[PDB]
Amino acid sequence: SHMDEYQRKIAYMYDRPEMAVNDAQLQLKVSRATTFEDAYDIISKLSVSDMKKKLLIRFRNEDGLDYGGVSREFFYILSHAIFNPGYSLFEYATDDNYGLQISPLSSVNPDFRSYFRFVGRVMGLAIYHRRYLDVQFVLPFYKRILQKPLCLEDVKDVDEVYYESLKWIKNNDVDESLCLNFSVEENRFGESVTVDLIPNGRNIAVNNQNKMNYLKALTEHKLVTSTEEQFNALKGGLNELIPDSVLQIFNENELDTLLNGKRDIDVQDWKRFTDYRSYTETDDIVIWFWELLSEWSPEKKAKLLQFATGTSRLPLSGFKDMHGSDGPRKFTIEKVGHISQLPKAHTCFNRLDIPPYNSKEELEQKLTIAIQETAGF
Amino acid sequence: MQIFVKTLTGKTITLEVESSDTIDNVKSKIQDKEGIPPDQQRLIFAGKQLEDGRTLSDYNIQKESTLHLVLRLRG
Amino acid sequence: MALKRINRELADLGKDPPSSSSAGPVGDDLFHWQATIMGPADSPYAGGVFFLSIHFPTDYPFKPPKVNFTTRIYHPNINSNGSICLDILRDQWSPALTISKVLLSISSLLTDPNPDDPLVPEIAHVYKTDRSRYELSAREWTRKYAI
Repeated sequence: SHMDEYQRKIAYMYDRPEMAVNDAQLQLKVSRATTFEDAYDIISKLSVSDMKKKLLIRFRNEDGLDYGGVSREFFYILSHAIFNPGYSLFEYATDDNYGLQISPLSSVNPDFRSYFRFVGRVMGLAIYHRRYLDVQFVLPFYKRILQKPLCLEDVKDVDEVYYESLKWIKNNDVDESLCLNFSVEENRFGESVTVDLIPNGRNIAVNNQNKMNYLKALTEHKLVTSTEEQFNALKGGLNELIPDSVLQIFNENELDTLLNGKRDIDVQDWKRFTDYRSYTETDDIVIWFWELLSEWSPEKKAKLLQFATGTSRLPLSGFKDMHGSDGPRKFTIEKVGHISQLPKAHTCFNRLDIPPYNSKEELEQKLTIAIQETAGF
Repeated sequence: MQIFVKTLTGKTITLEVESSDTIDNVKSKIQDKEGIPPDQQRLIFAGKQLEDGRTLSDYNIQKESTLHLVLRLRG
Repeated sequence: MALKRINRELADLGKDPPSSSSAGPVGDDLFHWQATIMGPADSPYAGGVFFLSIHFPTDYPFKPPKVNFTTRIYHPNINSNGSICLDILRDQWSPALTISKVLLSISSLLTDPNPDDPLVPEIAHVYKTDRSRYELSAREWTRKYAI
């Protein structure tokens, strides 16, 4: 069982003498509105010895009990603030497939090292004090944190179409019709600049005897070399608290579970931020659908979400800020088709066509059968 | 007879079939020679899409007919 | 890699064009192209002219361009904003494809609308039920807008 082994690893990690908290209590006060500013003001000055004491968090002007819930809410707010793409630190890998990664443009700031060291300290504090964030990075990020070699398949998690094109180049031969050469054009604030994968790379065309080296260099540049200094600062900040000899007993999935807990898809937000065409909230096929989604395991809900929208990952703010192929396109339920046909899905418009069935058993059977070929989580 | 197919990447495929041969048989031969499933194959001849259940002669296909492989419609 | 390829595409279009569809950079910006499509003569859109805006992503040719219509067309697979996600430009893209293949695919789509991707359910229903009414409406729209 994967869960039992992961629990054994977690217990062994938290039983180490170098990851034991002290008894003195550190009170960390932050205002609810200005969470990011005050968090960066306080955390970026704490000593490592101070950060190892018990973390007590009290929001300003909000006296209350159950400090555990308060600390969890604080970490949720901070994780949704610092990792928000609008803050120009991280960014989605693609608009239609929401995966956080370090933004290459973040170097525009005069000193990104301080901010990324703060991010590393926040992640180390979350792992150290048994508190969960709620962000969802890409697998190459975790493979970088553990210092694992990165190969071509790792581009599949970042961008699907890019990986398909790279695999096409690997499989089929390359002619001189494709004007490909050892250089990458990057648009940084309007102006486009050329980066040479190898010295004098813009004057070397990729023949059939170079495409393997070209793919290797492209993968390395896309996944690693574009974010060297920033990730070095982030990992230094993270390893400040958690020694690297401790993180290197997990893998790219157990570390994700440790950072974010058991991944789940909220149903209340899904219901509150959906829209219907030719359907109404009082229609039977909608109340039955939401009851079924209520009494379902997270794996099957993720499978349905991937079947309908196209990906199993959600934006950082739930279904509210959901993007389609062309732009913002919230989850849509439509009455299209005959009774006998299975429910269908238009992925590029986040649409689910559900015919007017006659009973909840029939809807459950059709909806479970129609998503079998999909894989979620 | 022999027919020619132009694929997406410019590859030219020669197929030894007959006008009386059904569309299913021609698609089976194409799949055997290339591996592309017949359902995903969208061959346009004279600006029209061929359909299964018929023969080549049903679409006025003659010797050395030229077909263009195009992409399926999703919009 | 994203500029030599575009220059090659423009040069190829300038030598042996489709002679019906045309493409060209808008002003001086190689990553934003205008395209013109002549309505097929064997379809109700005959005699019309259509304009497309093509945006080339920096990852070209690995990532497909984004094409958007400018003139409204009564089509089961073209919405009011005029966006076509067809698999050549979202899922079935390979580096070997050029920008002329995309225009040829679109000019072929303007004759065989997809019935099983009802991007406009009203228009798709009209197409599946009343073919004559559908074609009359398409010609009405083409006369109304594409001029």
